[PDB]
Amino acid sequence: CTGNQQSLAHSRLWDAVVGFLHVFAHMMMKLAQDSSQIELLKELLDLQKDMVVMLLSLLEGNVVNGMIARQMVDMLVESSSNVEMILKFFDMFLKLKDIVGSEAFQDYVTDPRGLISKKDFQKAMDSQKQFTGPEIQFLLSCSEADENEMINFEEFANRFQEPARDIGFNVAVLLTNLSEHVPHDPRLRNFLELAESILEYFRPYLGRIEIMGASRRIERIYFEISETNRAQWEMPQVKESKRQFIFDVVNEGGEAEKMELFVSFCEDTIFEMQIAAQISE
Amino acid sequence: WGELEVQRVKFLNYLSRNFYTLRFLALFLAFAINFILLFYKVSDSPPNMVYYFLEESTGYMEPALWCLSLLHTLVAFLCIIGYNCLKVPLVIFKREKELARKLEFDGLYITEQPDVKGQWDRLVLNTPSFPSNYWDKFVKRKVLDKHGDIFGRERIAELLGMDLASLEITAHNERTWLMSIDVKYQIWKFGVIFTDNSFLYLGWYMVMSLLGHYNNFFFAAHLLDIAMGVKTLRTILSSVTHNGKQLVMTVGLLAVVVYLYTVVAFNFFRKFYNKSEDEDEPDMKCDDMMTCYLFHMYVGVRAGGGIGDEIEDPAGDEYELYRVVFDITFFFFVIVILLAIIQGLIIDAFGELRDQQEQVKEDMETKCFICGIGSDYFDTTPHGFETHTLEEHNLANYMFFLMYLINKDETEHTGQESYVWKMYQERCWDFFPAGDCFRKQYEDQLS
Amino acid sequence: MVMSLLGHYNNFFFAAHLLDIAMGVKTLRTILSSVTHNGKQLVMTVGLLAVVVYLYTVVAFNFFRKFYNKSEDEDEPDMKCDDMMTCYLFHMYVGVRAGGGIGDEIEDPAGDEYELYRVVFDITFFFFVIVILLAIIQGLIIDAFG
Amino acid sequence: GQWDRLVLNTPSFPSNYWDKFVKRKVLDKHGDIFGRERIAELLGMDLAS
Ligand SMILES: Nc1ncnc2c1ncn2[C@@H]1O[C@H](COP(=O)(O)OP(=O)(O)OP(=O)(O)O)[C@@H](O)[C@H]1O
Ligand SMILES: CNC(=O)c1cc(Cl)cc(C)c1NC(=O)c1cc(Br)nn1-c1ncccc1Cl
Ligand SMILES: Cn1c(=O)c2c(ncn2C)n(C)c1=O
Ligand SMILES: [Ca+2]
Ligand SMILES: [Zn+2]
Repeated sequence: CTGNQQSLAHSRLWDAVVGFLHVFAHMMMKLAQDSSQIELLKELLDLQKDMVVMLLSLLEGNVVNGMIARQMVDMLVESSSNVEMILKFFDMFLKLKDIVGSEAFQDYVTDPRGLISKKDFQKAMDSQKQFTGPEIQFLLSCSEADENEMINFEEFANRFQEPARDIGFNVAVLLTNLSEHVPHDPRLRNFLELAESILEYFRPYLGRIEIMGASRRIERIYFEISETNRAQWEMPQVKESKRQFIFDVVNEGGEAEKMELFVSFCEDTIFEMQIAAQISE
Repeated sequence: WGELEVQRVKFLNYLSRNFYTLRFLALFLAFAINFILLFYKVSDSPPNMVYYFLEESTGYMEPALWCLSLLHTLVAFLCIIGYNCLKVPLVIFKREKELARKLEFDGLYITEQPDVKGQWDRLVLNTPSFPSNYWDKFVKRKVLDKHGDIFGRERIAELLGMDLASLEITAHNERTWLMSIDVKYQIWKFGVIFTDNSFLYLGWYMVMSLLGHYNNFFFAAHLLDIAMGVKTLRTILSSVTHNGKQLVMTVGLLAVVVYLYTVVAFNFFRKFYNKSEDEDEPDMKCDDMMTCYLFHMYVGVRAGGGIGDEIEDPAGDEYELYRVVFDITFFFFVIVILLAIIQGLIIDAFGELRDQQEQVKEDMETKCFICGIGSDYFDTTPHGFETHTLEEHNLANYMFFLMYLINKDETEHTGQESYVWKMYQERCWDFFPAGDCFRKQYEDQLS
Repeated sequence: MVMSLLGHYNNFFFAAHLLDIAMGVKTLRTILSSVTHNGKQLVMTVGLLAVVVYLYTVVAFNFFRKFYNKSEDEDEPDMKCDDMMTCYLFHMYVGVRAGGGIGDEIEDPAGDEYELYRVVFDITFFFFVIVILLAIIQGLIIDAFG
Repeated sequence: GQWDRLVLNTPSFPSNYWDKFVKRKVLDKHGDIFGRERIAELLGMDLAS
């Protein structure tokens, strides 16, 4: 409907969403400093999950130079301070599992029990140039102190991955949707360099597909690929049916019936991974 | 009975994940029993003719061949039960997918009537375990709500085998394992598995391996698996049947020319045909015509230089010029032309079949399989076709769109995803781009 | 260099340096490189020709063994189809070289015993190994050379 | 790939090459993301400091 999207664009929804982005950016750095405040922070991460899909459903059927995308980005540069705090939030807590996954920082700890002290891990993360000075005392203030000798890097890593998987995916989808729709913008080019890690981490999970409908206009459709679907896609029993299906279409298959054969190839592969998921150990 | 059942599904699942490993050992042991078979010997002496094995400084080879033959018949039988575990749910799924859309859309068994595949499929509509290996199970209520007003609905319900159609629909709205099995469905499902060409090849493989214990020389035909195993030597074997209609008439033409060459030789050149070099015992082959026609098609098409190589020279004055013209026009027709027609028919059939396997790879590497623009348009930017393949138009993302639409709810769809979902279930493919993909319509307004 | 120094041991070892004409000029190198350009497809056809001829020797070993006798002397009989490794070496040496099948080197089937089985046996052997499979191999190099 | 490991630790690596400051190109490029003492021991740079 073109009628509601111009009505929401001409209303005062933007100062509402700016103010909702302000209260979300400050509470998630306030509620991250305690372990009894986990229930409120998951309920908030599901709430900003609901707004960005509301923001993505506003951008449907958007022309490559339309006013909805430009009033979306000036809302983002009217509100630069808090959305940089939401993308710095999603960066420092996603980088740490790549940081704690290094061979150096597991070699810096020698405790058999695994409870590392606070001063040794602070000087370790200060040796790497990926994290900054005020960042690390924010991350140790967010961690469990436990007499300043037990940070437990394993539980602090997987704590905010599962509640922040869906929202960290969709703010990555909101940035890639607005970038390839309106190009040649420096302030959006400011936004992708500030959130590079949540795009490259979710690139094999994001699929971009285009359909053609609604008065002959092509649109780009964004969806999610789970880890189980792509792991069964790259197995030799699946690609051998893929190698013969490509052969029997361009050689003897028709022109109009080739997409009818493609969907018949697609539904067969949903089943042959379903009989494979049944026979998996 | 519960512990023996889970031990059965543990053995069937352990075997099916090693289906490629099991046939690798089935072919390695197939080549192993025919390598050792090369050392057989016949003798009049005991170890009538006997078949005894000969080996130098080894006496373990005869208990080995008795051990590998029982090991090959065992591993062949596990391969049959493995193919009867893994791919036979796949081969039913493509047939009850094609028929259930043949029943509901164009009406194959309700408005028209038919092929042996059309009448064999009549045994599966009246079983209640029709949709048991299919994702759609409400297919019979699709077609009764579609074609239940134009005809008598009691007749289409008796055609579709819907038990208590006026009572099960009201029951669904408001609210001895072998004896529970359907006997009409399993005789139907065991009928189409026998139609499958791979299983009759796998059934030929098992029935000859069990025949190999009767005579161990029967293990020879399993080394023809190399013709069907690799795709390289299968195009040589499939080229005979690719142009098999044109070949059987040329050998039919070569049969009637040689038979027309024997009748002229039977009436005028019969005193020449004599292969016997002994004067007292004369063997004139051109005395019965069925004897002589067998003689022409056995030496005449094999000699390479005509029929006159096996016959005496025409130095005598009687029929000296008739015969010297007779052999030349026989050599010119059956060997120079018609035998070069046949090798001229298979090798270009072998040549063209490999040319279509290479052009499938080349046109795939050039065109996009989804939209109708070649790789010459995407040459304006470097790595543009790989960006058009991996990111934008990838065949794996089109399935990944589909199974994402299966798992999520209908009330969770957006407008773009609910539009392609309604266009897919009525089976229309106008949502595909087919000639324009973000670089033809917005080409001036993106830089 | 290592064969030129080996040429002082035996002066007949200087023969292999005249294969330099195959690699020197680019004209005769495409003839030698055409064997390895399609060398994967050739080694399976000679692998296919090996198992067809071995399947043709096993049928000849069990039913047509009294026919195979190259000796023209009656008192000293040499029946080649008595050991199978002897006979399989005999088929791949004369059968792929004769051009007209295996029946050129064997006695004629004028006897009534197996008169129609043998006359069909040689024809389908001549049709497969020489007319097709040996024309497959020369059909594989010359277009690779082409 | 594994035979070429015997040439990084010699000081006569760039001796037949126009570029000879290649080891300081890659230490200024990848000397902050990893331990620089390990990449200097990998590159055979004698007395890198
Ligand atoms: N959706 C598509 N539209 C058009 N062409 C496509 C599409 N998907 C793939 N292709 C083309 O066909 C090729 C298919 O490659 P395929 O996966 O069959 O083998 P491959 O690329 O050799 O695999 P790998 O190198 O990963 O082993 C692509 O490289 C591309 O050239
Ligand atoms: C086409 N014949 C078969 O299907 C086949 C069927 C049965 Cl019952 C047994 C074997 C050994 C078969 N032969 C192969 O299965 C096979 C032959 C060759 Br040559 N290669 N090959 C193979 N291909 C892929 C994975 C593993 C293997 Cl072993
Ligand atoms: C489970 N499932 C399928 O397996 C399926 C399908 N359409 C095709 N297939 C294969 N739908 C709608 C479905 O719910
Ligand atoms: Ca919805
Ligand atoms: Zn495309």
